Amino acid sequence: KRRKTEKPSLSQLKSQVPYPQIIEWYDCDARYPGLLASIKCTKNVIPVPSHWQSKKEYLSGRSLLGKRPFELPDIIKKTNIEQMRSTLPALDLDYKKLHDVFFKIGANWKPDHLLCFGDVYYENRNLFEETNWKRMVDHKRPGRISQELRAIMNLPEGQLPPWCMKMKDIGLPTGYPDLKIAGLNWDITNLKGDVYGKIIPNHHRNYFGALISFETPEFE
Amino acid sequence: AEKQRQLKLQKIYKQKYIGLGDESTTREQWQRNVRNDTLNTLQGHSASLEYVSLSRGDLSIRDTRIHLLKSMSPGYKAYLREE
Amino acid sequence: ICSNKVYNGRRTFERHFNEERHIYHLRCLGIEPSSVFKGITKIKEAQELWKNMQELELEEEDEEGNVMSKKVYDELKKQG
Amino acid sequence: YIYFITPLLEDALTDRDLVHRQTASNVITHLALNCSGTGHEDAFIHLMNLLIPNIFETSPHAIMRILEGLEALSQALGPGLFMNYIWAGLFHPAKNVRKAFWRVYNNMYVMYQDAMVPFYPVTPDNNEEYIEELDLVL
Amino acid sequence: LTAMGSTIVLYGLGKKQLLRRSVTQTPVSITKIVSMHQWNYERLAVGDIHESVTLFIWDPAGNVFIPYVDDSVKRHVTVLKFLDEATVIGADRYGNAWTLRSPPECEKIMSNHDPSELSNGAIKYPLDVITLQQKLPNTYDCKFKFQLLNHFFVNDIITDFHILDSLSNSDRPGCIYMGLQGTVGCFIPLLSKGNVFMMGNIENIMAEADDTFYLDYESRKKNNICEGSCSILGRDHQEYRSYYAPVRKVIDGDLCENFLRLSLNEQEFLAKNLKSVQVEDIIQTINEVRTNYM
Amino acid sequence: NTVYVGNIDPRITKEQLYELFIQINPVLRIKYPKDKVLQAYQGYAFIEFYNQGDAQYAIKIMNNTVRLYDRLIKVRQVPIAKLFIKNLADSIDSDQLVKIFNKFGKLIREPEIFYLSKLKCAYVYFEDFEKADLAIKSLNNQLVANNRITVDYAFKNGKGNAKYGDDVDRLLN
Amino acid sequence: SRHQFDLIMCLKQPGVQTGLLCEKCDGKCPICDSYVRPKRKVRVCENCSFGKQAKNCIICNLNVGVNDAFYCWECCRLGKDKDGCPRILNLGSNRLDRHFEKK
Ligand SMILES: [Zn+2]
Ligand SMILES: [Zn+2]
Ligand SMILES: [Zn+2]
Ligand SMILES: [Zn+2]
Repeated sequence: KRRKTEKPSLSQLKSQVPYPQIIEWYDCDARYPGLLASIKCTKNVIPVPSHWQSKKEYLSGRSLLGKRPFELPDIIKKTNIEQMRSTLPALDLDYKKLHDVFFKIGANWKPDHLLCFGDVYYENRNLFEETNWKRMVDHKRPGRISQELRAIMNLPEGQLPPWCMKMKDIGLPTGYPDLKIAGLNWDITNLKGDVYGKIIPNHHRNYFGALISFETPEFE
Repeated sequence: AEKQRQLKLQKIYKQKYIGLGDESTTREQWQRNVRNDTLNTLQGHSASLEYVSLSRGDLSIRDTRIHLLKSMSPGYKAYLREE
Repeated sequence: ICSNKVYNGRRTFERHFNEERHIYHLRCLGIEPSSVFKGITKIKEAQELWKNMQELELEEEDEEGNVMSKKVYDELKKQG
Repeated sequence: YIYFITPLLEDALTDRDLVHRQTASNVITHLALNCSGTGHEDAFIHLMNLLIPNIFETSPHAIMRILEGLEALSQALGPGLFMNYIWAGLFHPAKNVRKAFWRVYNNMYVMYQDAMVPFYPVTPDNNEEYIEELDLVL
Repeated sequence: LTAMGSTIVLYGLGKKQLLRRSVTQTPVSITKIVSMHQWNYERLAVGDIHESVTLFIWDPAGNVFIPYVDDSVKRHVTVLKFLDEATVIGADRYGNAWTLRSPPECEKIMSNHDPSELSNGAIKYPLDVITLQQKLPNTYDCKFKFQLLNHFFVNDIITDFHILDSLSNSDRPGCIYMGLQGTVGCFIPLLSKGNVFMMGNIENIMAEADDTFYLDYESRKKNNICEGSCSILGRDHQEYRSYYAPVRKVIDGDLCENFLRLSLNEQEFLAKNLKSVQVEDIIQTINEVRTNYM
Repeated sequence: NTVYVGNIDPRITKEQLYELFIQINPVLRIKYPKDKVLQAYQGYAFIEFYNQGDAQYAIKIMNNTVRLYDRLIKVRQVPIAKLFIKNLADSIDSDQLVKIFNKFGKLIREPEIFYLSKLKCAYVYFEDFEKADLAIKSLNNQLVANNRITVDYAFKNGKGNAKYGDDVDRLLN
Repeated sequence: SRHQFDLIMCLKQPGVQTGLLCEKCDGKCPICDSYVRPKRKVRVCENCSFGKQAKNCIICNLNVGVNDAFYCWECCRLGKDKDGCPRILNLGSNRLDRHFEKK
């Protein structure tokens, strides 16, 4: 009773904290709030996954209904057993082939997503969309437009995007000062296919561990 | 039954290994375990013991070791205060 | 902080933290927006919280300017 | 073979069935014990990041499989990160979250003590007495 | 370039006394700076008592060092050096010898951008990094993290690291350290792979070799020496050398050296576990390190 | 920072939006809703850039520019004193109210005329708690158009509390 | 035990003696009941040996064991090897309801 009503306000607790935004309303009933704020707000600690205080047993997810059953890592998919055995609604293969897939072909191979120091998987999360996202931030760059989005845009080949004219009056993108586009800052004769422009960088090892040779263990 | 066994193993592991936070443990009880284990390792490794000896600048190293031993008990602060 | 307003649910009040009017009360109050102030209730405490939110030596020629500030020695550049 | 496993455990640990999460954790036990110290911790970091949310999962089989899995992860990651999770959840008000994480911290205190010594997030403002000898520099 | 308890002051040369040219306020995490080191005046690695290394970059005309990477875990760093631009050596008060590396996601950004745009200005970070900033501001405040590269445990407390481009004209540049309790040891980067493959297999042999002797001695008792016979002590190698944190890519040669002293019967008994080269070539590869690598 | 985009064909997908706007500026985040009931895109998205400079830039260059599935793409960028007054005369026009309260204080909005019980009442919005105090002091229990009107604070219980002067002062600031 | 829950252990400081297991239980690591790569022989406190009870299988507690029990390499690294004296003091609900079930 008295101890329950003795609690300091969470904002009174914020001042003790160097990173006050992590502390939350429920920290008021922390039996040792001044300590718990220091631990929770300590540098490298990773806050408890928030699926607690929910009674849903951490997975009720509607998204769980729409998750793909599985996908082979493409290196293993090269092994062709996908066609040999149909998992969807004998199969002998070469020892050298399989062994080389894991070792010769797949030594340097690593899953593309993984996760980071403090990455924690909440129920509603799905990594796959973020994998295509990270891969997409990689492939796609300004000045280039795929033929699909080009067809939807109804832009014929050899013709500049509609924002090149408004970009002539307004100016180059503030975010891309080094961006070049045919007809304006960049040679129109170099206009080719899906690329109407490219960023021209103005910036222009061994890491003590350079192996200088790569030799995998041989099965034979 | 299973959880009930985990209670008994909680009593046994707590007996052997001393401080193990069960569910509710006061910060005074637990921080004492922290201090005791940290000092325990500082004096336990001849390495870190040699290190604290020099950085502290004591005349002998066993002064630092038995210092840590004494520093394990809470009343040693007031003991230093009474010197 | 909001008109001593009443809320019928804790999820809803937890949604009040990101809102137009709630941020208008904060920012117009002088307590700037977003995520540090989320747990606010009363107007008073976040004022001291916002108060919680908000020596170089350029060597003059007499060799006493080792205490002298950068901008000060630039002012003595404009004076010199 | 560890890396080719992690995309499979991706759908395993994420799966809704406490059975699949259970046996997947049993995979992480042996895999983590025998692969510990190989340098795959970055993959082990992933595999754990999917496990932490399962700590609160009840039932005896699930709870012991997940405990053993996390203890195997303590050997492959080392306490420090595994600690970091345990710390940021170590006390907490919830009376439930607390009872759950102090199990993992009990097993961690059983296997490792000196190993956890450097990793206690304890500062002079954090606790009164602290230890005067940790700040000594020569 | 000096470090206060909290902050890093860069003093110039004044007359009648020395002047503060610039001051850099530390992130809140750093209480004190035990040791620090530079890379070609452009970069810094700053250590702590409690927390771990954090790398800074000097920005001219910004007159400030900007932290661009945090460290993963809490490590008490006594002495610290650079192998490279992107990697760092460090020891512990408790005897861990580790080496960290900035992630390629950070190396691309700093290679492709000027430091002046880090503190203020436009630097485009992938979606995940920002979500880690609002999600976990305490850990990811420095917006990158050191992936553990090498980790090791030497029971001494390392006083001085030195990176020598060559040890007695040897090609592979080594890093040699002197410990406080006294010791000097080296970490030699292994070129190619099958070097570390053969070394790794030999270390794996000598690791449980005591157990192999115990299982042979057990089988002969089934048809008709304790467990710690070959190690003389119960500690496993991976266990002892792991200790605080598991050794990552570092293979320990101090073990494989013990293979040299064992009798020919014992050695030939151990090497049979390999389809690879004979004991003689084993000893060849073992003794190769002191000869060729230094 | 964040820009609203609309008049979008549900066949436009997330990768297509990303590839579209990366041509304009760097895109920090894209929230592109998905209807759970219909299992379809509801045809408007939100693109959060790295700053309001690139945001406003994309608003200027992007608006009424790109044509996707023959439909044009749209882009759009994403607390006061209140006095209750009772027993007003039927001859009192809202504009007459405006004239009456302008001398005391500037009105942030127009008065609201409503009938209680027959009983003509109005809400008057002042930009200042102090000017509201002026219209109260002078106009309380006064006879206008041969009818006695009462001027006080409207309920929220009623306005004019101690924290109300404090925060309304700030909203004035 | 790892599987049957009600089985209680000893957990005292192990002595020099080595625990025996019957041919029926042969091959199990007394903690995890694993058949793979055993390492170190079990050691029990003297309080679990003494007379006839020394001959019992430390696992099933009933039969008289010839063979020595070894810890696996997973328990030897998990340290449960050195935890204490493994033994099963109570026969357990499984074995009980088995005996009462048959007779
Ligand atoms: Zn509010
Ligand atoms: Zn016993
Ligand atoms: Zn038996
Ligand atoms: Zn076992």
